[PDB]
Amino acid sequence: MQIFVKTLTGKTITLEVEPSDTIENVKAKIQDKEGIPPDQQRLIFAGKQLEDGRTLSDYNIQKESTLHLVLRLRGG
Amino acid sequence: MQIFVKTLTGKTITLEVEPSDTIENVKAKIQDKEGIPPDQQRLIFAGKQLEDGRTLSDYNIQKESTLHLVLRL
Amino acid sequence: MQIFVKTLTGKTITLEVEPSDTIENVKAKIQDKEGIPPDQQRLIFAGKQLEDGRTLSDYNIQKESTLHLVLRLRGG
Amino acid sequence: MQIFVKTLTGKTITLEVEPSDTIENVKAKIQDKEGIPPDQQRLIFAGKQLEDGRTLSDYNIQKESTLHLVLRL
Repeated sequence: MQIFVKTLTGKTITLEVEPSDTIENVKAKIQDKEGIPPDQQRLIFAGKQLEDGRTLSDYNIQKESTLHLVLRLRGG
Repeated sequence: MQIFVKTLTGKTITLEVEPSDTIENVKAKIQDKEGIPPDQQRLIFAGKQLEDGRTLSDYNIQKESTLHLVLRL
Repeated sequence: MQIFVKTLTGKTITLEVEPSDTIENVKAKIQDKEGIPPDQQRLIFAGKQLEDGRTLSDYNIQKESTLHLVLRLRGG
Repeated sequence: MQIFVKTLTGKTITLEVEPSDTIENVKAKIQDKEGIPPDQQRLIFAGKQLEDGRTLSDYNIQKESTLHLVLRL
């Protein structure tokens, strides 16, 4: 399956995933493609901040869906 | 000074605010028009998540700046 | 010419540049490849934080050089 | 509590410090062993630039955390 992850700038990252892939797995793929730590990553879908332990299928994220990458830095 | 906020539905609402207003203060104004409690809200600006304690000016939120309201649960 | 930009994670971004390319031009290429705003980008080379208006040749950045991408968020 | 700092030369030096110490306070200790003034220093940790006002604990700098000292000019 294939989903898209959009960055502030507008860059779109395309990832090959499975409906059962957790958000944790996706953050791992984002660290591979963006060099950003899963702890620093924040994923948004339909205005909801996703939880790492839930799978894409748990959030009804279908083929071609777009997620938004937000940054969460410990203290700044 | 008025700022904008893209809400959960996607509809942009307008908020009145001062350069000096903790994000917590802003979330409270968003609870008035939206119903969602501050601790249950998450504000984003310039691609990052804003802390409840920091002030609107600490992030350099200007004139007609637009924020994104997401649901953290 | 070709230089490398390393991220915290260890990801390496490869960019085609010219010795006369400013740091500003490189940050532009990083926004293209990483979706991160030049204002949020901080470039390091040899332990020195580079200035956007200077060219690579001004910092003796040769072929294959490695720069480190650091983040600078306004207030956090 | 002791923290590490990769200096300009690349040599890692060791600093004694408290969970509560503004970054400014840390830069001062780095000026002692390095010679570079605080305003002329730039500290990085977990890929980001740390602010002079924020405290070492606000960034969750623990046990044997390692920072990078760069020259901002």
